[PDB]
Amino acid sequence: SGFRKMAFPSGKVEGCMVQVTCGTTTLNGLWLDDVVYCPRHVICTSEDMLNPNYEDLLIRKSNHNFLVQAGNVQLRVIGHSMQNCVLKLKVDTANPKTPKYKFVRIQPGQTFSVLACYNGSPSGVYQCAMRPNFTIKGSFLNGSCGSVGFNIDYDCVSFCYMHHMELPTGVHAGTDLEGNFYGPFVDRQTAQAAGTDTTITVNVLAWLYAAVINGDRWFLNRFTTTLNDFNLVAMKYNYEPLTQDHVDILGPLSAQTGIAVLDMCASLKELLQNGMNGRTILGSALLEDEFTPFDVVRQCSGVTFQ
Amino acid sequence: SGFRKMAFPSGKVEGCMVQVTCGTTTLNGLWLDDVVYCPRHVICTSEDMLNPNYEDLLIRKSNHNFLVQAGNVQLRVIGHSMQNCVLKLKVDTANPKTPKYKFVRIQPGQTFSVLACYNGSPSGVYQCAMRPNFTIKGSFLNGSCGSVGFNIDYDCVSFCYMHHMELPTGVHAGTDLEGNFYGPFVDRQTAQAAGTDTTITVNVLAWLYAAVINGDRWFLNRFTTTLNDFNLVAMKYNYEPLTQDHVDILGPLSAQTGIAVLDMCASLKELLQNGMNGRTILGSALLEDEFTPFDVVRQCSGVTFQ
Ligand SMILES: NC(=O)c1cc(N2CC2)c([N+](=O)[O-])cc1[N+](=O)[O-]
Ligand SMILES: NC(=O)c1cc(N2CC2)c([N+](=O)[O-])cc1[N+](=O)[O-]
Ligand SMILES: [Cl-]
Ligand SMILES: [Cl-]
Repeated sequence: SGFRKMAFPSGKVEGCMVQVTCGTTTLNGLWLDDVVYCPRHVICTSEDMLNPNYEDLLIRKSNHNFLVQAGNVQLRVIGHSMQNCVLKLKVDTANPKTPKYKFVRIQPGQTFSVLACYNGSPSGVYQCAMRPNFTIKGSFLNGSCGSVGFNIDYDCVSFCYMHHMELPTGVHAGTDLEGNFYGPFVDRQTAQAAGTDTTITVNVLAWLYAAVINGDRWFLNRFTTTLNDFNLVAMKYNYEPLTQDHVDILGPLSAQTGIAVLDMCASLKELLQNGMNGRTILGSALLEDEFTPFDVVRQCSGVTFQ
Repeated sequence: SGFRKMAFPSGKVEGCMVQVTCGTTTLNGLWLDDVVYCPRHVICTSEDMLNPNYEDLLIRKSNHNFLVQAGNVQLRVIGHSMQNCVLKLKVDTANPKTPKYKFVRIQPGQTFSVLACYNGSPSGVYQCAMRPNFTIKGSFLNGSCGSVGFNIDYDCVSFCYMHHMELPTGVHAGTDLEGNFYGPFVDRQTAQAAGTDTTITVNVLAWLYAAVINGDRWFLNRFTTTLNDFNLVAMKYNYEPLTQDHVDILGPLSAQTGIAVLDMCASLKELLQNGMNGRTILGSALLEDEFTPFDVVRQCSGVTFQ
């Protein structure tokens, strides 16, 4: 049946994307009901970014300075406000395409889909994970700020990320939909460096369960281990420590495959110690950590949204 | 800015997906204007599949035997016909959500996005490539037949693939929207094995150009080569032969980076000969071949659709 990095269908989010321009800056906004959400740096000029005082810069702006365009139609802005690092622009029309939705702040290791957009227009969709150092590894060019990340359960879109910037190392940082940055990052041009990019162990294990369900079994072996023994190994390889909560989340996959979680941990431990010796797993030559256990079950069972 | 395997936004296609049931079989259909397209094996029972005579099985079916449901509403079927391996069910209502579209038969090495669906409901979206042996490497469970593959230019959706089956090795086979299978495959349970899965060289090169544009440059070197010399190497590694047409398509990337195509071919040749020695390129430990040169330019320039 196969296993691929899969994004959620994005049509429900495409219908919320709009362009926001303030003065000479144009980026993306998210229109839900009668509010348009966008990064507050829409009010900055490029030289403003080294050390912006957003509250002062915003004093010079009025509702008519924010130009919001939905596809070809212009929205009328009747109010604006700053919430942490996002601006909320109140418009006079509710978006007809607004899906059921929620805003959520995700935890590191959780995955979500990104709908990259430029000037209010979608360009593509891909899957991401909030890394342990709170950056994400995406694909964003200038003008893509304001593109969002989300997850979908049935018919409800949970928005969890809004894109704000690129670090000098090429990774990305952004905020939840309440405007709070994931991690320590700030919306200004300063020295901000990311911390260790540790591997999300529980996802690697889930992906090894997906591999076995799909026929890639060469890495299975005769050993087992314990959580404390496995974790010694994980520390050495900059892997996240595995907890009993993680073992418990892998329980459904453990049950479906008949492979105890600790036995899979023993497989992963040999893989870390000896490498893959030139072989591949689910088409990869390295250990994938951007699938959560929920993702593997979802995809191995065909869940759908409406 | 980063580079990721990215699917096209799928909302324009989500609005075309429907469920089709015939007797005891349920799968997906594609509703464009007033025709619903679906695999003809919707008329088969599981035992029919070993050696189906579709034309005979279809004699026993009338318009009212095909149940088509769009979300929660039922469509009225006023005509049905077989075209190669697809059935076309004429319905009495044009789909309101039909996007501008075209049907195209793609060539091996070209990429497209798949909107996996079950029972007429989207579950996810991912990027694929028509492999040289005409199979695709997807993620499909039972009930996913009828899910389609497509590309989008601006506002026009070009549909290029409809899913029909899984081979015993786990790869997938299907048809264009005219019902002709890609490759030698047939819609019955027989011994069908895929040929060599050769690597699409021109895409690997495009992806090396994307890597350099993104800062991964460790593989660049002091050498050059020729097309005939490079091709000796490609044959040894089961890579597609590179032609002058391929060099020409990489011309725009060659121009933007200042790296002549043959010099990149020399980099790829060392990579094939020596491996990656434990290093990665654009986050991968192997050479990616599912990005076309058009894909790299599109994504490195932020093209959008409306
Ligand atoms: N790549 C960068 O140097 C950069 C760029 C921007 N964008 C505004 C220009 C922002 N930021 O948005 O604050 C911050 C950073 N930074 O490293 O802290
Ligand atoms: N995995 C298979 O053995 C298989 C399954 C199906 N599906 C119908 C059950 C089809 N086919 O659709 O023709 C063909 C094959 N085949 O290998 O040729
Ligand atoms: Cl991917
Ligand atoms: Cl890899």
